[PDB]
Amino acid sequence: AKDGPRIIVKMESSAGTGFYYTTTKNRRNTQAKLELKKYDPVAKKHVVFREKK
Amino acid sequence: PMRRRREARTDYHQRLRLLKSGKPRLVARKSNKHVRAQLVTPNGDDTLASAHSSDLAEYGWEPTGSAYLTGLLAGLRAQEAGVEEAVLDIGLNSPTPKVFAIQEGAIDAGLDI
Amino acid sequence: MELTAKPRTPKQKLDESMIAAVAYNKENNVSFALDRKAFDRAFRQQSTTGLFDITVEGGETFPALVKAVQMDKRKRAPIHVDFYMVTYGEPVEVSVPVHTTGRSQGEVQGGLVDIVVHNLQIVAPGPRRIPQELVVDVTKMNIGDHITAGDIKLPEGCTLAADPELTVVSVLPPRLT
Amino acid sequence: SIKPTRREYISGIPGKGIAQFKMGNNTYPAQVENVVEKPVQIRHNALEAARNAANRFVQNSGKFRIRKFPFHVIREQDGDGMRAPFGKSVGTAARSHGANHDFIAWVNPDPAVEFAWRRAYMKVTPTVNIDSSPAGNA
Amino acid sequence: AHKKGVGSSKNGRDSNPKYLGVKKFGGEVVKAGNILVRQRGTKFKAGQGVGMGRDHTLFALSDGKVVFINKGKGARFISIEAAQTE
Amino acid sequence: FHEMREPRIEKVVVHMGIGHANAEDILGEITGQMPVRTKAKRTVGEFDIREGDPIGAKVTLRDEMAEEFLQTALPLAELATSQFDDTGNFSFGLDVTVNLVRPGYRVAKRDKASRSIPTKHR
Amino acid sequence: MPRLKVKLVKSPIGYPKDQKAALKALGLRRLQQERVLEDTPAIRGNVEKVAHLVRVEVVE
RNA sequence: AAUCCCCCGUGCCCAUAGCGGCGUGGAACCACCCGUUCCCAUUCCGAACACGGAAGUGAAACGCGCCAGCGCCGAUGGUACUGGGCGGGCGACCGCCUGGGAGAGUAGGUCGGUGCGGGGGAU
RNA sequence: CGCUGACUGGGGCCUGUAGAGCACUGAUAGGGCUAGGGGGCCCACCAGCCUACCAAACCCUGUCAAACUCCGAAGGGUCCC
RNA sequence: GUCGCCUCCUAAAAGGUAACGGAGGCGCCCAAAGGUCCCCUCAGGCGGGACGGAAAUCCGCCGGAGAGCGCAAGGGUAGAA
Repeated sequence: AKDGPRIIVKMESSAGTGFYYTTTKNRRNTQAKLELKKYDPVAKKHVVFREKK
Repeated sequence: PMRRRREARTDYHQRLRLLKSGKPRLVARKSNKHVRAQLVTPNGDDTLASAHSSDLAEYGWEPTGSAYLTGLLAGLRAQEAGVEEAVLDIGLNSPTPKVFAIQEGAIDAGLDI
Repeated sequence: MELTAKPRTPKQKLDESMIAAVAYNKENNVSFALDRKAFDRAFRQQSTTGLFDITVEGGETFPALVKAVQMDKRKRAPIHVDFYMVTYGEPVEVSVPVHTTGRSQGEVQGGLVDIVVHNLQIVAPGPRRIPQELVVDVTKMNIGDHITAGDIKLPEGCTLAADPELTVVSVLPPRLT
Repeated sequence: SIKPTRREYISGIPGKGIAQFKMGNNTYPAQVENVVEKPVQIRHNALEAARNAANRFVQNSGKFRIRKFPFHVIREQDGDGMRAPFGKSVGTAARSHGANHDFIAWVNPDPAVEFAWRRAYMKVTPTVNIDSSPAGNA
Repeated sequence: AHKKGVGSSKNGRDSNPKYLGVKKFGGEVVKAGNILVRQRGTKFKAGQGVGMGRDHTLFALSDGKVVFINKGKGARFISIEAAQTE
Repeated sequence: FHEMREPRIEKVVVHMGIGHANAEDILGEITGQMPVRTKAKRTVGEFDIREGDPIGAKVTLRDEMAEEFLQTALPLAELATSQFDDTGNFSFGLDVTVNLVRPGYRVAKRDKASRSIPTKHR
Repeated sequence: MPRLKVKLVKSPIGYPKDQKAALKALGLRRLQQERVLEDTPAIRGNVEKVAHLVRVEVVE
C-alpha cells in the first residue's frame, strides 16, 4: 500500500508453517517486535501465528 | 430520559437480550422470602405456574434444596405441557447460589438450559 | 346586549355587520352569534374589565362575557370572538384593573416617572363579587426605587391568582435621577 | 427573501449597534402608539436613528416604548468586480412583517407626546400608520 | 504550490437514504428500512422510534434491516395473515 | 411513633488527599476500607496542574467500622460547636465528616420516586 | 345511478400534464363535445378536478 | 379448583400514571431486619452483590386513597398557511372563488387504564 | 407479452419547509431579584457601611433564526383494492 | 481562485438539482475504542469539610442524559455505543 514509514507499516504472520499468511496493517507506535495470534493455514486448522516480517 | 433511563438498578434490556429468541423466558422472579418464575414465551405468550415456593407451601429447607426442587418439579410440570428446550431467565441479580439453585431445577428438571 | 346568531355561517357572517363569537360556557357551546356592531359599544366600555350580558330569547341572562378574542387582523378590526358566562359561585379567573392618581413624588418635582408592567390584575376574589374599578396607590416614586407583587395591598376578597415580587410599577428616569 | 450565511459562520451573534427600547413614561389605560403595514428589512441605522430623534423632540412621559430591532443583513462589493461574489457585510435590521405593533406612545392624557411620536412617524421611512390602542388615546 | 483561504466556498457531495419498501407491501428478504447501513436488520416490521407508536409492513419473510437508531430496529414480529397454511 | 425520626447511624467518612504514595498506607492501618480516587485540575496553586493524577484519598466508613473509629478517634478532637452544618451533618479536622440520619434520609437514594428529601424530615 | 353528462370548454391547450389524461381518461376526444357516466366517485373525481374543464350535468 | 376484595411476580399502552402535600398497611404479604465459618463477593468494608435465621418493625423502598401548586393532556366557534380555479395593481404584492385547516390562546381534563400467572381473602 | 399505463376514488405507511412556537440553541429589548466591577462613606485588611452607574446568571413583561424547533398542516410519495 | 471525498443549510417537505451560494471537517487512525461475559448509572446545581477561597477531593440531596462516545459535523442513543 501507500508505504509510509509513518507508524504506518504493513505486515503479516506465518502459521507455524500451516504454511502461508493472511492480511494485516500495523503501527510500531507500541510493542515493536510484538505480534502474535492464531489462525489456520491451508495447514489443517488453527496454529500459532507470529506476525513479524 | 425515557422511563428506564432515570430510575436505576434494573436491566430489563438484558432481558430483551434473550428476548430476541432461544426459547421460554424461563424467567425466575426472586424475592428472597421465596422464589417465583414463569415462562414468557415470544408471541404475547403466557405461562404455566411451573414452580413456586407457595404452590406447594414454602417448606422448611431454605434456599438450597428450596430451588433444587421448585425447579426440578417446575421442569416436571412443564415437560408435561409439551415444551422441551427452554431458555433460562436470570430474571435479576447474578446467577447467585439461589438462582443457580432453581437453575439446577430446570437442568435436573430435564427441561434442557 | 342582545347579539344573536348560532347556526353555521361564519364567512358572510364574519362579514358585513355581524362578527362571530361563540356561546361558551362550562359544559356547553352553541354556534357563534353576536354581531359586528354590538361588540363595538359594549366592548368599547371595557370587555373582560367589568361584565354584562345579552338577551337572546331571554334564554339565559348571565354574565362572564369574554375570556378571549382578538381584533387580530392587520387592519385592527376584530373578527371571531369567544364568549363564556358564569352562573356559578366559583368565579375565579378574575382579571380587573387597578389605578393610581398621580401622587406627586418623582414627577411633579423630580420629573422622574414610573413603568407599570402591571396595570391589570388577574385574580379571583368573591366570585360574582368585584368592584369593576379598584384603586390602590400608596404613592412613592423617584430615584432607584421600585414596587411590585409582594407588598401590594389586597382588599376584601383574598385571592392573588398571582405571585409576590413581580411587575408592580416603579419609578425610572424619564431623563435622569 | 435572501437572508444570511448563518448565525455564527458569516455574521450572527451581534448587538447590531443601536439605541435600546424604552422611553417616555408609564399610565394604566391611555393607549397611545404607532405601527405600520409596510414590509422592509427596516433600515437599521435609519431605524435606530428615527425613533431616537423621537426622544430628541419630546423628553419624558409618553411609553416611548418601541417594539423593533434588526438582526440580519445584506452584503455586496468587495474583491474582484461583479462575478463570483464572496461577501462583505453591512446594514442589519429586521422584517417589519406587513404591519404590526410598532412603538407605543402610552400614557394617561399626554398628547404632548402623541404629536411627538407623530414627529416620530413623519420620520421613519415606510409611510407608517398613526393609531391608538385598546380604548384609543383618552 | 498550495491552496488558499478566505474563500469558504466548499460545495458538498451526495448521499441516498430512503425507507425502501415503505410500510405494508410485498415483503422480500431484502434491504428493509434504510437510514444507517452497516445496519443490523431485525424481525418483521418496526414500531420503535423517537416518535412514539410503531409501524407494520404487512410483509413477512426471513427478515429486514435497520438503520442504527432512526426508524427503530425490528423485533415486534408481524409475518402477516399472508403467512398461514398455504 | 417517636420510634421513627429517632436516629440510627448512617455513613461517616474521614480522609485526606495531597498532590502526591503510601501515606494512605498509614490510612489502611487505622481502619480497613482503602480510598482510591483521583483528584486533578490544571493550574499552579501548589504545582497541581496535572489534570489526571491519583492523589485523592478517602477511607469510606459508615456503621460498624466507623464505630471503632468514632470510638478510638473521638477523644483527641477538641471542639464541639459551630462546625455544625445544615444538612444534618458536619466536618472538622485533617479531613473528616459525618452525616446525620433522620428517618427521611435514605429515599434520596432511589433511582425512582426520588423524593428530593424533604426539609422537615432531615 | 346518477348518470353524468359533461361537455367540452376552454381548450386544455398547454394546461397541466395529468389534467389532460383526466381528459383522454373520462373519454375526451374532440372539443366541445358531450359524454355521460355514472356518479362513480372515480370517474367523478377526475372530471371534477378537471372542474373548470367544462360542464357537468346530472342526467342518464 | 372455571365469581368479586386484596397482595405478589409481572406484562401492553412511550407523563389524562411525573412532581410533590398529607395519610394508611402489615394476621397474611413484602421489605427493612438478626448474624457472618463455608458458596460467591466488594479496586474499602459482606453498605450493593451474599449465604444462613427466630425475635423487632412498618420508620424507610413500597401498594391504594385524597389534594390542581408545578407540570402533562386538551375540544367547539376562531385567525395564519395552502392544493385547485380566476381577477386588481408597473410596485414590494393585494384580493376573490372551492375542498384541506395547526400551534399558541380561555373551557376544562389527569392524579393511569388495562393483560396472564402465583399467594391468599369471599360456605 | 395484453389491461398491467399517465389520471381519479379507497386504504394504509412515510417527509416534516410555509405557518407557528419559545423549555434545545444563539440572538435581543423594557424591566425585578441578585452578586461580580464600581461608586461615594468609617481611612478603608474595612473587608464594615449606604446607594443614584455597568454587568453575569434566575423571575415577570416582550420580540427576530436557512445551517433552531416540545409543534405541525397545504401537498408529494409508495405498495395494495 | 478551484478542482476528491465526509456534514449542515439551499432541496419548496419521497427521493434529487446549478451557481466562483452559504459555513466546516479528511488522504488519520485505535494492536486494543477489537470479540464477548460480568458490573457502572453523566454532565451540572445546591448544602457540608483536607491540603482547598475560580476551577478538585468526599459526604448528603435534585436530574425526557443538557454530559458520554480519539478526531468535522449531523443521527444516535444510558436500555447505552
